[PDB]
Amino acid sequence: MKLEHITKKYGSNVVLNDIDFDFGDSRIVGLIGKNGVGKTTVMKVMNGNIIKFDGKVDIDNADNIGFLIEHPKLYDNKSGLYNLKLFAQVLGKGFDKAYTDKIIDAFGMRPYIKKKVKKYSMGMKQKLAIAVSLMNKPKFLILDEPTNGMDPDGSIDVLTTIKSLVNELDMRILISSHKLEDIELICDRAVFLRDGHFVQDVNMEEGVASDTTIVTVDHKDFDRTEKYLAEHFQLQNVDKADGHLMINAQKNYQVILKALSELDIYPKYIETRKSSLRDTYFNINQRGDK
Amino acid sequence: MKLEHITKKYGSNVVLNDIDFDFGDSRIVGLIGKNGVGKTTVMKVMNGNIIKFDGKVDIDNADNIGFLIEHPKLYDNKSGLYNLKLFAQVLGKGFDKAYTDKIIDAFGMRPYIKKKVKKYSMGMKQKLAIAVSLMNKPKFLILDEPTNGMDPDGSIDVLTTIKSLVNELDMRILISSHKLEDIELICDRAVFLRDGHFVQDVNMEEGVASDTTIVTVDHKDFDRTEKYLAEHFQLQNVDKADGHLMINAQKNYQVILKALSELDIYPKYIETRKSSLRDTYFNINQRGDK
Amino acid sequence: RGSHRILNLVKYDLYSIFKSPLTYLAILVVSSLIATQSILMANSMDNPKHIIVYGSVFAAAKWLLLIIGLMFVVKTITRDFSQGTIQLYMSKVKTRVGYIISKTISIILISILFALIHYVILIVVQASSNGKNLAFSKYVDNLWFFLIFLLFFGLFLFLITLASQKTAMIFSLGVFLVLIVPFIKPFITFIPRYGEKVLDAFDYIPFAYLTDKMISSNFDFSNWQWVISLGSIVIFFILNILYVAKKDI
Amino acid sequence: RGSHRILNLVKYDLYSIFKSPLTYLAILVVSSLIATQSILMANSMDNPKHIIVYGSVFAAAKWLLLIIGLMFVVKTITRDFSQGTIQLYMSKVKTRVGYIISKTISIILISILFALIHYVILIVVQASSNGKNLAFSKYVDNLWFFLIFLLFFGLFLFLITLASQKTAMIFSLGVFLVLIVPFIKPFITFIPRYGEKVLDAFDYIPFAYLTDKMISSNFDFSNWQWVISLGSIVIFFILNILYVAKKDI
Repeated sequence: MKLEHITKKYGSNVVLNDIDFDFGDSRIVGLIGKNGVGKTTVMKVMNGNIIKFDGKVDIDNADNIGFLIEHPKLYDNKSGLYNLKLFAQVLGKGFDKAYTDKIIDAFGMRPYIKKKVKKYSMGMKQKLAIAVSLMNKPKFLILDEPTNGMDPDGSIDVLTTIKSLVNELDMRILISSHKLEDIELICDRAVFLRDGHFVQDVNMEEGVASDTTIVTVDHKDFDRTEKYLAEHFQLQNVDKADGHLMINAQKNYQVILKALSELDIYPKYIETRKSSLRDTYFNINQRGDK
Repeated sequence: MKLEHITKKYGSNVVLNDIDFDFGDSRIVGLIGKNGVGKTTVMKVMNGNIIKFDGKVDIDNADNIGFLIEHPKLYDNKSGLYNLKLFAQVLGKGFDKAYTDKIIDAFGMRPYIKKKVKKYSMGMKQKLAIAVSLMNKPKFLILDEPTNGMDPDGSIDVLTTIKSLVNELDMRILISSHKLEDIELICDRAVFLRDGHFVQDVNMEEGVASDTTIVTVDHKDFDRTEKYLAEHFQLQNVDKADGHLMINAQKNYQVILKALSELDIYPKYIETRKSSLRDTYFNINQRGDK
Repeated sequence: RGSHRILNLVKYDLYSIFKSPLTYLAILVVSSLIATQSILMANSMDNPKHIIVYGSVFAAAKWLLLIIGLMFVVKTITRDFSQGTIQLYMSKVKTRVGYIISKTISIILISILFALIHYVILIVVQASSNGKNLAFSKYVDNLWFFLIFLLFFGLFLFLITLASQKTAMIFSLGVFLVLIVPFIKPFITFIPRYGEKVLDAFDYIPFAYLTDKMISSNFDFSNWQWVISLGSIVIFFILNILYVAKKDI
Repeated sequence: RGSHRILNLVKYDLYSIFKSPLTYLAILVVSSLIATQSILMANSMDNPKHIIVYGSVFAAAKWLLLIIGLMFVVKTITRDFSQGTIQLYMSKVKTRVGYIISKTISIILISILFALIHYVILIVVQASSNGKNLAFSKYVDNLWFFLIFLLFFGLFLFLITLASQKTAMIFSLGVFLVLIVPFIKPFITFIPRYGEKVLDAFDYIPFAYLTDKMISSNFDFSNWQWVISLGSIVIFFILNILYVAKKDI
């Protein structure tokens, strides 16, 4: 799934304007923008529903594609197991009991997998829809707001199960959803859509230069601390008058404090300044509303 | 509006177990709980859709109630002005030209106020539904997730407009919704529902916020650190699954870090931040899922 | 107040009736069909000097317009339950009662308007041709019969739609209740040795005689029959208020 | 493989056809109606020596079974479009074409099953009564007529539902197109000074004569009629394939 020089117009309304996309060493990607900017249009282009792409798409025939678009689509009068069997025979290669039982058991819909879908709730149908998407045996999974009708702990549980299946079986996920604080827990990269183009792409592990980590230390320890940081990581700002040292952001503080505790150094303070997706999105999008 | 000793049961199943409620010196109140615990049952009981109360409800006849429940209810066939006029005459005291003009102008629905509702989107229907709810000119407003499918900017704008209307009209609001970070922005008090009872009631008026420090550590060390820190300092909250322990605000980290170093336990991440409802909600309700 | 809430609900129900194009398509189709049938039957079999009897046109126009008016009443009753806006009207007790009052008033107003429409169609058909004009008492007691039939069936269907909250059942059940008895009687009543007994017992079951008297061009009721019909309407109405104020959604 | 995708869609569609109670309610009602009409009209309208004429049973069974197979095909083809699960199928070109092939095969199998049902009903009626039996060539020709009629109408309604994406509209136009023309024709064709001219021109528009010969007890065609009907079916199929591979949701 790649797009190169894609432009799509509806009459006089330009939805997409020369957008490029590529999975380069990343597993989970998030797509963020406003409502009616043409996110669902991107999903349809990425899925295969729209036909007038005006560009080039290079797809191998052996790779399978699984998707979920805005609301679940199911057969109301029939049961969940019927839906699972049908989408396994029609879209996938076939039906296998071990794969379906492991998927069903991990998500947790076994007690009510034999009940009628008409009696389900919204979160149960959304989870079943995700299971139907996985029934395809896809190589790329494309989900449109998978977490809209469930409470935060349930959302967290669903996301943890999704990442776990990403790791036991090789899958690439594209997620567009609101409640961005839940996406930022488990995601590898994010793309921001504005004015028809992908304006910003942020990889959080490598960071941005605005992220800083503030370490405060004693006057006596400044030379040794500077020596250790100069050996190991990159140093951006050092202030002797302040007594404050700024280093690149690190998610885990264990190794850092191990080394300083080994050199008889105890920091006064530690904190990190980082830009989250809420801060970055609001800063970028304040440019057209405010 | 007060509730006293409400106990509603379905056959053998009991949904509410001696609950109480009252707008006591509070203007905006948030209702927080899990999925399918009986939050909507509470809204239907409060609004009046349920008669088999098994309690005492003290309400006055001169005060109107405007509500939003599970999904918008509107005339899809007809127009926006017809819906607006109909619910102002049938439900309210009448139709007011200046009042309706002010509400439409403040919410910003004027460009699309004359086009058919069936051509609307989901957010458009919720915004119109909020205006329909306020059309009754109520004294009590109960809303079931009014901002389900809206972008962050839109949610900020709608909540800010609603807050300014809480001063323009003598209004009292109860909002039950997930995505609590939107809730913490504009609310004075939140109530937490677990096992049919309101377990905790946190009220926030000024920005003191009862600042706290979070220490994170693995399970095999979390047992020893909780005991030691309970023997020394006073502990506020604990999360067992993530090993998150939230003591009160400490200006100097030296005595804690020295004690944990001679204690051989070490933290993964240290920051100080204002406590929130994400911390309280997860603390109360992580025991049943895991 | 309650008076304003009832009058605005009846007014909006009337406005909803007067705006749809299906109402004027139904009147055009019925008037065209009735005119074709009357002209074809009078101008071709016996070939008199253009004499027309009005009993057949009366019965046929009455039956077609009633089956359409029944569907129009069922649609008006089930509009809010189909769209779910009913959940907005069941807040307090006075509104929950005023809803039923407004629905009954709307049924009465639609019936009166429909009687006027029947008057206009019959006057213009009589005006076009020549013959012996009818009497005013026929139209007045016909209006009374129109009212009785539509009220009985609307309240019965109102009770069923409150109990079940499903719309496809109401439409199918209404069609079945109006149209099953004339279809079944010739093929089944003449068989039993208990048929005479069942026919005598048919004078107290509301369904059988209200539907039976539909074909006739004049209605005739006994005192007991009148008593049982009014008592049945009152019991269904009282039962509707009691059940609407005791049902939990 | 593409073969499994096509066979699973036709097979599961067929499974949903064989697993409903309305299918057996419909067969029981039609069989009861056809048996009652044939027995009642043949055993006492002139007091014969229990001879029965098979033209009425052929025409009546044929008329009811075609109008039911037509609605069963419309429901079958519009089920997926009603719920919007068609979005899950309109992904790649190979699946988008296999979908149409599967729908065509489903139409073929439903037609074959209904032809077998018609054969079973007629064999039971012949087995019970006394008379002169028919011929197998009539049943084979009947099978062909079932195939042409159902294929033509199903492809037409598929094109209309592709253009409109509405299911109620399909149900109304399908019922409208099958039953309005035989009903409208007697009241209008004999009237003008152009009826004979339009009647001769009536042999080339497919709609009029395919529906007209449906209630006939005999059906024979000329070469030009056969070529035009088959060509129309083929053109509709090609047009459907072209639209399905070029439409955007």
